[PDB]
Amino acid sequence: DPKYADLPGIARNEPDVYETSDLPLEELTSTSVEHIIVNPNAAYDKFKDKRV
Amino acid sequence: IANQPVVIDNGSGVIKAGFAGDQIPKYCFPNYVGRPKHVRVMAGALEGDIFIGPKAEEHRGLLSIRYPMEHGIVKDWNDMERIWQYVYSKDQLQTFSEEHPVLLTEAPLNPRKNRERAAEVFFETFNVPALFISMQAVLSLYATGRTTGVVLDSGDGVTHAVPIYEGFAMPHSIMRIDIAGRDVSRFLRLYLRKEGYDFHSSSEFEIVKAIKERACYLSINPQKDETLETEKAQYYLPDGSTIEIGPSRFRAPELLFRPDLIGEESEGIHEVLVFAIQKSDMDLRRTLFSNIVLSGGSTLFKGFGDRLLSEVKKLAPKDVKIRISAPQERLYSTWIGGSILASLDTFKKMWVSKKEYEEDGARSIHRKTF
Amino acid sequence: IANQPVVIDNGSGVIKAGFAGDQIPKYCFPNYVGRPKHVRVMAGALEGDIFIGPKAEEHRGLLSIRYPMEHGIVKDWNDMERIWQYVYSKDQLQTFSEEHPVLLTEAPLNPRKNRERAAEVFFETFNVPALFISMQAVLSLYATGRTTGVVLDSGDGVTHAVPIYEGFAMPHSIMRIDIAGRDVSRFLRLYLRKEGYDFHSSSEFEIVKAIKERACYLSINPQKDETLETEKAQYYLPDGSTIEIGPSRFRAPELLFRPDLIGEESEGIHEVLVFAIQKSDMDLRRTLFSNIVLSGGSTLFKGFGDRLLSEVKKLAPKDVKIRISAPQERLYSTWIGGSILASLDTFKKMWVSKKEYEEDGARSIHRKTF
Amino acid sequence: IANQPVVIDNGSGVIKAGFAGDQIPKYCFPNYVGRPKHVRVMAGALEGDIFIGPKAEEHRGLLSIRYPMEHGIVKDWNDMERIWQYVYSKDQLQTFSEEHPVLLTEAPLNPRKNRERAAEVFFETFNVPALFISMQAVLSLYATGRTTGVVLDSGDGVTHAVPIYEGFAMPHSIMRIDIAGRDVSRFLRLYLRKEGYDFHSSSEFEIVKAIKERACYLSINPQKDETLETEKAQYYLPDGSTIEIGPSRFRAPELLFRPDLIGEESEGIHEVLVFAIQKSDMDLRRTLFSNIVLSGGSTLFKGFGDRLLSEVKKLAPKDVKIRISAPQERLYSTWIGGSILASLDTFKKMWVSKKEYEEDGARSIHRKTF
Ligand SMILES: Nc1ncnc2c1ncn2[C@@H]1O[C@H](COP(=O)(O)OP(=O)(O)O)[C@@H](O)[C@H]1O
Ligand SMILES: Nc1ncnc2c1ncn2[C@@H]1O[C@H](COP(=O)(O)OP(=O)(O)O)[C@@H](O)[C@H]1O
Ligand SMILES: Nc1ncnc2c1ncn2[C@@H]1O[C@H](COP(=O)(O)OP(=O)(O)O)[C@@H](O)[C@H]1O
Repeated sequence: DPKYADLPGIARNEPDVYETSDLPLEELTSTSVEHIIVNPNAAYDKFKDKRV
Repeated sequence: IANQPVVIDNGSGVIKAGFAGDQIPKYCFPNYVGRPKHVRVMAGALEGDIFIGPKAEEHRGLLSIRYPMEHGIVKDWNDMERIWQYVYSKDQLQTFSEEHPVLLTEAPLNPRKNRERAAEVFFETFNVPALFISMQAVLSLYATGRTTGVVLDSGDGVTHAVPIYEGFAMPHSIMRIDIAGRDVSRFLRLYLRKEGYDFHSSSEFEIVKAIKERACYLSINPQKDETLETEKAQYYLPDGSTIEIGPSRFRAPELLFRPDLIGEESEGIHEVLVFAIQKSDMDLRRTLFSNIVLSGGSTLFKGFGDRLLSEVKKLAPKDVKIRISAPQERLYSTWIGGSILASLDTFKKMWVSKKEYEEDGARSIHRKTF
Repeated sequence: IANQPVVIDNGSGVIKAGFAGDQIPKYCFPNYVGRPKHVRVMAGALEGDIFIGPKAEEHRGLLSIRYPMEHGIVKDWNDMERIWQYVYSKDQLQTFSEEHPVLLTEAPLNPRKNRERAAEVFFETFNVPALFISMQAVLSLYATGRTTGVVLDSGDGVTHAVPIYEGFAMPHSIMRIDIAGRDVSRFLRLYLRKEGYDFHSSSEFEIVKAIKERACYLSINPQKDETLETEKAQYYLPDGSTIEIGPSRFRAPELLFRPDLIGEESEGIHEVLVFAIQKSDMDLRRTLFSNIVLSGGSTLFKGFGDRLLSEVKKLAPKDVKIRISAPQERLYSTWIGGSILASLDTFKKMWVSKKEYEEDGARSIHRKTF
Repeated sequence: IANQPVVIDNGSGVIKAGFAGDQIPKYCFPNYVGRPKHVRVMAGALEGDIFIGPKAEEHRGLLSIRYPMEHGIVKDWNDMERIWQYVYSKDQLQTFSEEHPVLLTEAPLNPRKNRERAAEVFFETFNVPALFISMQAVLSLYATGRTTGVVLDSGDGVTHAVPIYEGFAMPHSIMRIDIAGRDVSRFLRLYLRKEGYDFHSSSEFEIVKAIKERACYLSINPQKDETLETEKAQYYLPDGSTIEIGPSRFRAPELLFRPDLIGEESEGIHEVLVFAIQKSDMDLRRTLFSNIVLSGGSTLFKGFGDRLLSEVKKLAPKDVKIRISAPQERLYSTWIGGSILASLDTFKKMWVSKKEYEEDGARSIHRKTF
């Protein structure tokens, strides 16, 4: 307390902070959809030269 | 000038951006412009006073929320300009909006004024050298590597279905109804108000969206569960509170299959798919029923594909092979396919250059968009 | 041209002062006016007929002390003129009011007549060049250096809570009850009268205040400690006698958490904090329950915040971290924050200039309330 | 067993009840439970610990008022039970709770639990032979002759808009905000605190209501009187004091037209009605704009009709004729409609028998909700 001793009513002998106890999606795995892997690299290798 | 093009994937609820070539859209954020409600006092607080992005998600309660794109139609162009600037900002891409061609995305059957004004923005404010607006079905097909298959997607605002047979889009076989995830969230808010848990603030609506995205399932038997008793599973709010949802957790996503609940004569998603298939020829319905690629955000409910197969089998003719495939990252299908398409060599001819826009204008966009 | 501004921090019981850029309020004195009770007879007695400052404390038994600011509302404007002149007198500041800007502090939800008459005083009696009336919660946040927090202060006459998240104040979640230190002192005077001790003199009320500030603590379990007849601790006097307080040293500070003892139906301090947090948004409650900042003089009792934690746990939702951060500078937090606020650069444009007041009038100060 | 059904207008501000067929409600006492605050010492004092209606309106100062129902949702069931028992008591009806059918109104969109518990009280504590729950919109149409219209009621707790056309209600167009007379009185209280007059007791809260009903009006423009800073009309208190108001006898009722003042994003009463009309079918707009019915006590402010007309006129499309039927029985319209409906014989088919509820339960009430 560098500059906080000169004041008359600064309370001490008490803790500053009063805390409490510090204590501590499924549709992708369904059965009616044949889920496909995207794999963009394979699709790019597929559509590599199919011009338009 | 033809650098790595920018694949901007719009969405009425969750925007998706990122450069072409990335296997995952590295920069995704919700599509809402948040601005503070309360009066600022302390000097040195948050600045800008228009929050877009993760800052709008971290300080949800502090700000108001208003969406600029409803049912795939842009309602506020100023907010979308700010959102696109945020896409090019220092927090998402850190690049200039003139050194890259832009690949935008739109839902089909949208009004022509959206396409017009959107390209006006990307060619007047942002001085993009080349823009190419395109659908979403084609992009999900480029992502899955296929060339056929009916693409059905239930995004946040548009639930459409566009069938494609070996790279031949059938424009008149497109069904689009504006009954989507945002409306399911709204119907859920209505049932919660009928429960007691009355969420009404704009920034509080996101909590309803989280509840929908988390504690909601679609029962296979519609009336059997729709008329019986529930179990009232509890849910924890961000307050630290507890909410007993109950019967609304299953009646809220039923809206997607029967829009009579909201009081609107339309069709369910299954009728959208069935009618989109039946509107085509007679020598394609077998290949279309055997190839259904789901996508879109709202096609993630627990017990969704089950009810789709049940409804489709009730509607499709007997002994017809019905298959429903879907990608793994269902939320980033269209963007991945956009990255694939924009990373090709035909994309040099697919776009619309700036000089083309200076010569013709809106007409060139309407011509080269199809 | 401008000089170092003066932070005339008000208070219902203690008025702090000091120039900006300082770290300690060098001139603190009680906010009361003392005038002689008896008759002057001798030649060479005290002169002045009005005594403010340490001189009043030096001659308490000779003066009829009377407070001019009750519950944050100025009741005697002439006495406040004397007090503010004493602030600018040759004993506390030794400067002129025409050469310094003023940072006045007011409690929230005060009547408009206080702001308007304060404007007329500091702009018609004192020819102050610039005045800026600010709140008291924001200043304590400036003093602690934080940006978020629920400032729960308790002055001599007004206890209030203003939840502020990330520098933004919520003017609708501000609770304010007129039950604080002065009223607890009056209630303690009543209990000492019920114990067999008279303190009817107004100058003796200071002795009652000394009893409150020196031998009073907050019991955790109220009635459980009320049933136990304590040791009846003995306290001295500024006379030399001895008073046995007894049970009226723990239930006297219970007025802050139970306004029913004074017969006035209102909320407790814990209910003020909990209701001030519950009246805010949904996504802004864990951070507000965390950053609980205390201020004000009345929050210095023994076991104050411990009972506050217990009561808050009784009202906050289950398993939420609460941090009642009570710094050691709770008495002068608002002044320290006033020094920080006036010592900035934006403060030059935050105030109301004298020319602005001459042009508009009260309207100018009403526009810059926050 | 049935003879002259008992109509009950279970309103959160005042409960209006009488028998069926009565042209006027005979008993309209306020909806609050008055308990004493001061101990009884003298024998022969007032009897009982619960004061309801006429007794809790004369001895108001002695009491502490607890409103049972808030925003059309019951909080303390005990209090509502006591109020209903007061209705069947000797001083009010002298009847038994087993000899008459009961028509108890309810606001729309209330949670299911209110309907369930309300019937549980009327079928368990009271052994009512017949109970029917209605809407507080249809009844106003009955008591006003019309069959097609937009019922815009504003009770003391919940305002809403129900568009009914040719006897058919369009439930999806029902808009409902929970901002009414209570909030206006409470906000008037905050304005008096800003004008220096505090009120914190529950017994003095009705004096705030008294001020509202006797001195509040609505300006046709929000800014033509705002910056004018008009006169301060005095108003006497029940003791003999004096309150001058000025900018609060019009600033407090604008909370209905813009609830942003209370710090809650919602829609104003005009937006409630206009959105309830615009959500209805395209062909039904002109008939709903020409048939607007007012009800509820908050629709009695001075200049309310002119403000409502001008706001709708701003929001309605050009040249559409807007007629707002405003009967003189806005407080008793819903009750008179109840006296009409219960005097018919179709009501016999519309209620629920006791055995119906015993064999079914809550399900029977949700079945006959409309
Ligand atoms: N687990 C989930 N269950 C149900 N809906 C979900 C889930 N996760 C996300 N959603 C929905 O997905 C939507 C996002 O879809 P989106 O990809 O934005 O479509 P678009 O990009 O066409 O707008 C959100 O509106 C949300 O409602
Ligand atoms: N050490 C202490 N312990 C308990 N109460 C105190 C203490 N110091 C001051 N108080 C109370 O606080 C009051 C002063 O609080 P203060 O913060 O000055 O109020 P204000 O700033 O509104 O004048 C005094 O009236 C006294 O009752
Ligand atoms: N003459 C009046 N002018 C303005 N407001 C009134 C008047 N009389 C009553 N009120 C307000 O309207 C309310 C009447 O309650 P009411 O509208 O019947 O509520 P409910 O419909 O729930 O019974 C009162 O509580 C008061 O707030």
